[PDB]
Amino acid sequence: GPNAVELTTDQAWCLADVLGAGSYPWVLAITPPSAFLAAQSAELTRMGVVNSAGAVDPRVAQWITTVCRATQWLDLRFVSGPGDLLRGMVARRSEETVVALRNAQLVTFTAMDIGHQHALVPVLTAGLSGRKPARFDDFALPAAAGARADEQIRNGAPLAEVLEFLGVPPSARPLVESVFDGRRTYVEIVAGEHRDGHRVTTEVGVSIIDTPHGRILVHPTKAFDGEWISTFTPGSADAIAMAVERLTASLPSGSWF
Repeated sequence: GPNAVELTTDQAWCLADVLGAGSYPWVLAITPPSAFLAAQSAELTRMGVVNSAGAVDPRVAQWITTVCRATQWLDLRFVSGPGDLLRGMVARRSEETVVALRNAQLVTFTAMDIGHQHALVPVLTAGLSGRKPARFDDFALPAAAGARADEQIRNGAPLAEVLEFLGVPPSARPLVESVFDGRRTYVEIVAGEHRDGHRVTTEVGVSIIDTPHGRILVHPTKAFDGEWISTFTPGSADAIAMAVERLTASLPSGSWF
């Protein structure tokens, strides 16, 4: 579209190199692929990404630069079935917002006007299964315990052991089972910023999980002693937008709004 462009993973790297904006963030996992630099410039000039003068489109460039030199961002790790590498990133530099989304060996840079929290919800849930919000009473557990429990699931540990580790009561047992269900599709959201000569990233992220019970949101809250608490709640659009808004607020720069 007018404020969006689709590229290949190699074409993205090449553009980032000729502009000298630095390397892409690790979350996108852009791997290095002049028997190549000039070889693809025939495809870029064809697509109008670069003019016949070998100069990059003024703001296609600005988007790459925003993504590479971002002052505020959200790392998006989507997870489907194995063999899928869907990564995403919400980037802010100065005032413009840029959404980088990598699927397989394709990448889409999109400029967005994000004045609202809810404006992000479609992007965050893009790599999911489109489940409706689940219905249940909120419950909380140590964020460190939940992260450990999830690491054990991916390492092949039986479900029953993981539930005993967390000390899940029967009330929420059917519900935690759905969270760690193998037929799930989820996304982990991490916030970060650049300020005062520091790189500050969040310690605990926000998870949106599409389960057999429905869409579930997991958002953290810090206690006084510094230890985090993970709250499980129905993943409605308002809850998601709230969680991401609160996640960014935990950083020095404060909320994005």
